[PDB]
Amino acid sequence: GQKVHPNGIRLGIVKPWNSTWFANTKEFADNLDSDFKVRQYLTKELAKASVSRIVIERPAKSIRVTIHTARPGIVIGKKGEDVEKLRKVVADIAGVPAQINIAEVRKPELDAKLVADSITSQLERRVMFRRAMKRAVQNAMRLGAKGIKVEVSGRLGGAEIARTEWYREGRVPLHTLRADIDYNTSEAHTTYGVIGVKVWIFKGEI
Amino acid sequence: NQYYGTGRRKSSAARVFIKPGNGKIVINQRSLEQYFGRETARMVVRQPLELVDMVEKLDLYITVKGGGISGQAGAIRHGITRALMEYDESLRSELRKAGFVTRDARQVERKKVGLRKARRRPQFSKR
Amino acid sequence: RRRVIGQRKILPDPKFGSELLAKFVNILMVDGKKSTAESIVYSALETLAQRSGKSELEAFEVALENVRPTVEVKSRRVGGSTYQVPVEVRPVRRNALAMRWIVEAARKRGDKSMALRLANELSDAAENKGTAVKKREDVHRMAEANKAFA
Amino acid sequence: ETQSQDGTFDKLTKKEALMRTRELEKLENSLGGIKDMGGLPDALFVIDADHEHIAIKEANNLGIPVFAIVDTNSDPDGVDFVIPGNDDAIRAVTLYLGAVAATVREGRS
Amino acid sequence: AKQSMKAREVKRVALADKYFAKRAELKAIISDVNARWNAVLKLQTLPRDSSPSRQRNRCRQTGRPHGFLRKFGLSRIKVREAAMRGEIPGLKKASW
Amino acid sequence: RIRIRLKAFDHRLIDQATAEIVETAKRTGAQVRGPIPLPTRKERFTVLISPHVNKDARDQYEIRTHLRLVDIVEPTEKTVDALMRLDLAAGVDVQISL
RNA sequence: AAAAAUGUUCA
RNA sequence: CGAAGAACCUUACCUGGUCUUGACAUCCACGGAAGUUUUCAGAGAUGAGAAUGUGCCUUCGGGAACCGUGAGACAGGUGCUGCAUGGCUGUCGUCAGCUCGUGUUGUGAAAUGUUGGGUUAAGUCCCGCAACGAGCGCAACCCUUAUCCUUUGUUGCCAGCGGUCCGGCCGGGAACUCAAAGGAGACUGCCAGUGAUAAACUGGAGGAAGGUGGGGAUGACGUCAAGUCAUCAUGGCCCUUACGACCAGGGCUACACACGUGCUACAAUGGCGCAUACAAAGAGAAGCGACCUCGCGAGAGCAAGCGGACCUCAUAAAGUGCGUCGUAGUCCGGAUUGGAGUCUGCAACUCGACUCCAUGAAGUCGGAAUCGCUAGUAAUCGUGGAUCAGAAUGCCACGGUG
Repeated sequence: GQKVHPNGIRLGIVKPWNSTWFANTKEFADNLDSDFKVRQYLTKELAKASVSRIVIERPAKSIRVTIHTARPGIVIGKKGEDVEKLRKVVADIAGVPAQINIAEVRKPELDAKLVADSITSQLERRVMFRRAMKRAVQNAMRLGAKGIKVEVSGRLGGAEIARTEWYREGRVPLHTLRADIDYNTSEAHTTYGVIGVKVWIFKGEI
Repeated sequence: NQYYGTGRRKSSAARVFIKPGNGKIVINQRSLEQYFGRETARMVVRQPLELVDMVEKLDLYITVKGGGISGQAGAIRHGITRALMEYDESLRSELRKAGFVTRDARQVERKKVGLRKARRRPQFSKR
Repeated sequence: RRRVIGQRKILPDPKFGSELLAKFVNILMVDGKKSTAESIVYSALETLAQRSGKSELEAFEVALENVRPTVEVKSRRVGGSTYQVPVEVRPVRRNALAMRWIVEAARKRGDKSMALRLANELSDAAENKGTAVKKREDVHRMAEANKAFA
Repeated sequence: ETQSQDGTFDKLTKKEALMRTRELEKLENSLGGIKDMGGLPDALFVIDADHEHIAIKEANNLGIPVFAIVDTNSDPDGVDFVIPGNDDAIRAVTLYLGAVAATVREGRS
Repeated sequence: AKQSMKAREVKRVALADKYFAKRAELKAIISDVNARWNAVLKLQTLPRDSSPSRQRNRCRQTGRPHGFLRKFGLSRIKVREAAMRGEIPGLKKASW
Repeated sequence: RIRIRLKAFDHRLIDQATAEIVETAKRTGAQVRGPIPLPTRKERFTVLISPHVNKDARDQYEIRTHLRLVDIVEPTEKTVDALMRLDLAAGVDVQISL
């Protein structure tokens, strides 16, 4: 198809960037790379957690790190006992000063990476696909939504006669670029090949 | 100076200070045919001036910059009668309907990826 | 189509006061450019002026509005039978077409310069050396003698 | 009904303000009395079988009692009263009007 | 990928400015276009070692030369990937 | 005198949260300069959107990187305390002169 | 209301 | 076209040198600070050496980094399946379509809606109707450009003011153009007529701009087992002293043909010689490199300036006025080749670019046939950028004329 990156649209209206910090052509490359390294380890060790956004401010080229969680469990009952360890990795990779700031999403499971990673994990334990997605679609509407639309891949069982699981639900426009829509990507993995996971949730307006 | 005019037409914008004095066109210490070579251009911008007859009775300085050759003269033509809608507001109608405070919007359009020009695309054959 | 489509109006030649003269520079347009075109216009104009102290403008006008095009063949439905309909040309478009042709005719007369062409060429008014006489013998030959209808 | 009053049902362009005005004025043209209800009446006198024939089918599938009169070319059916008559006359139609108004809230008085 | 093809590429850059570049660049007048003196000349053609003219800039996540951008230090797709997701400040679609 | 170069991406940033240093500087210094523009040093790219062939589709990029620089000029050299140590801002090139 | 065929096997 | 640059190197291909828990990963044990400068032979990979350094902490054992060796579990594979696939992209198609829920009709498949009468650029809006409601799409909502207002004035500006090395060269003024943040505006909104009094349409005005204003960006539910395992990701399959790995040379720039996509001319509406006119937008500290000196020249030296509305790249070209040549394959055109040079690189023989001179072609505007383009479009004339050590008649972008 001919497609357009969905949250790639609403940059500057209400959607931020993840590398916002001024810089020059020499270090543009370098600092970009530098962030993403540390992100890889992060998400995997914070897959005991449902994570929600990550952004960098470089306030003095001494980083910031404003990782988001949706569980507050990261910082309660391992209050810094945890977080230190993460900051430690930060220091290890980034040879400039290393500091960490943790934010919270009170939304538990709905919108952005939260329905992303959630629905992936289910496929990867081979929870009933048909019924699985259906429960995750009533859920997000319980907690309220103006409509959510997941789309996953077909070719179940490795073969194809047409049985691709689709989902639209609710109302999910994309004409108005000021009625603001969430989107994340994530991918499941199966022992017959990768399945796409793409979540398009309609909460928002400016 | 006692009447000013903008007029920005074909990417050239031209200052106009219409001064008290006498018919003459002084533009960058010269004339038209002196700030440029042979011109068709010179006649065209005198067209509003004979339209009801002026420039025998006031003096003007013009400082056009950038854009075209015709584009410069575009700017001259535009700003003089954006300073002669304010010298006369009776010919307000007779300048907008005579298309001299009308901005030309036929401006050069940009190139695209996969196209040679603004609309041009490759030829195909096989013989 | 469903709209009559034209475009912006060109300006009349400003140092002889004549739209026809300006539309004939356009005909001669060389490099995409009116400039190097206007030279030769004016060069051959003078040639004509010398031989013709009176207007040398009525040797364009007569020649080309003697020639009155009328022929093509189309078809339309009428009463439930289509018929092969011959169609007349409207008197305005006759004009519009005709002015061009004579000046189109240059750059093939195998001269050195467009002086010697357009000069000797244009001067004639009904005894043309231009395409105007050469289309006469086809337009009226055809029409109403091998054309079954208006 | 109460939105009507407010200036935010007639805000911005005419391609909104009078679009909302039209879409409501022609949505209580004849359906103004049907929004006063929330449910289903006990009775439903129709005059037709030429444009209320959907009533004489569907609401006798719900079993809601239809009383009725002829169109003079069809006999209404599904029904449980029907009358010989016409759908036009002032000794027919206009005459029956006044048994609506004086027998219905006048049934237990 | 091709881990192996990459591995190579890396080490060229160490020697590039540690046993070449100011070791080699030591030519001065008498060995360039200013002047000539065959002594010095032929004994600084004698080492070749590593060279940055035998080094491509490379993508640091592919190491192909095709469709390279200095500007981000990465290839075609390894720009576009990031950029679509809205990670990078102020890059936007053309729309003027 | 002093050159103050504010060079940042967004207009929501070169114009917003940048007034906090114009403020504090009035008292310590003796003048302010308002936010003077500059011809904006900008980019635009093209990256081939396909992973293989199809040059009919390439993603065409733009990127204004705005320049209103402000550029407070001070013969007063007592400005510096409340100017620079006190106040802070990131996402914006902060540059000072004599 | 302006002539005109032909399509190896297999989802 | 993938490939915005194939000398070697890259680069997968080839020929050769060379190796097999490995070139690349983790973990365990052994030895040893890491390293430093150097010798010989080899094409190099390397192999075999000579001296030199004795770091970081210690709880003195121990570690921390790292180097060599040992050993496997393992590792490696741009290898094969794009009909095992994700992701991406193209495609019809920027087409106005596409449905759904509820009710109803029909035994059902399905239908309705979504059809009809008008209308819209549009399943656009109105009227009507066993259809009633809702969702995706279309345009809308995002951008940008056409005026004018607001502010802010340095590296930018020069009205009006004086000075002037006469040069915005100086102060000076922020008016102005410009800059660039925030606005004003357009809404068939008004005016007439037309139209089912309906929706709506056509003219009119005013304006910078009317009736989807002009230019972007947006590809529906989907189809093409479309392309892409070699961008990347990956299911299975396969190779395992190797389909693995490391190095040197050669190839990817043959050629006996055929075709695609380009560039350049054939000329006076031009060519050449002179002088001369006006642009816009980008580039940039191993960076751009003025200047001034030499070099006919390419360019080399010498060296300032700028972190670039400062300085450098930087010098627009058609155009213009004059000089000429006369329609000749020439004064057109420029291939081919000879000889001499510049530069990037260790180094340019295959297969790097530029200049000087000499040699001076084919081609005399192109058949049958065939293609694009509706306006600042076609046309034409330059210009800059990327890529890039170093390779544009290529790609990308910008304005002039038209």
